[PDB]
Amino acid sequence: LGKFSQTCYNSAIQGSVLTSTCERTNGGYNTSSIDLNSVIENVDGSLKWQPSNFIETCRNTQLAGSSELAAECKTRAQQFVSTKINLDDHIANIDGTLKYE
Amino acid sequence: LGKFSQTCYNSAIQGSVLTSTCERTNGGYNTSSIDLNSVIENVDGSLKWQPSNFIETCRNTQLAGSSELAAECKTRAQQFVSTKINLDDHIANIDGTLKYE
Repeated sequence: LGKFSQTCYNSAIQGSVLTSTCERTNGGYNTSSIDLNSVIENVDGSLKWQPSNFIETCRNTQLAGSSELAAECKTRAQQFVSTKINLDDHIANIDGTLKYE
Repeated sequence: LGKFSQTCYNSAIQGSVLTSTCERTNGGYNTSSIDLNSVIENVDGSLKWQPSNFIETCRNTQLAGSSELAAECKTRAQQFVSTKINLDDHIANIDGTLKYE
């Protein structure tokens, strides 16, 4: 998996975003970015791999009620099942701004 | 923790982003957004809490070499330590575009 560095150049990291110019199959290049915040997590001071998002394996995300995030997500078996999570668990209103805690 | 829904309204989810209009302490409101992709992960078809990013607890992120993400991250003890992770582990160049896998 991975190995982007072998066929890209001018890579850079700003905040949580990686940007790089990479070779296309038919030749030529393309510059793109990827937000890692959603991949990499801090576990007791050490950066560890998680998934890079959940939107890559889940679809039809919706706000159910006033604080429930609902979606259809893929299982290890590659099948979609219904799931939900209460955003009130960790999303707070800090003086008018939504913040994770 | 959390409980944003109690003092906000007009909440909505689009993709991985939650947007809501929330009450400020001094009165009045503010509309803000938060990208959950970095919080919530899909574990075998079930949405689970992770952290919402790593940029909230890590600082001085830098690209070391051609594929290493380096940063100073907080431990459980609230102290900053040096850490790094090889982005080549999971970031690939798919026909010119950076993608997690």
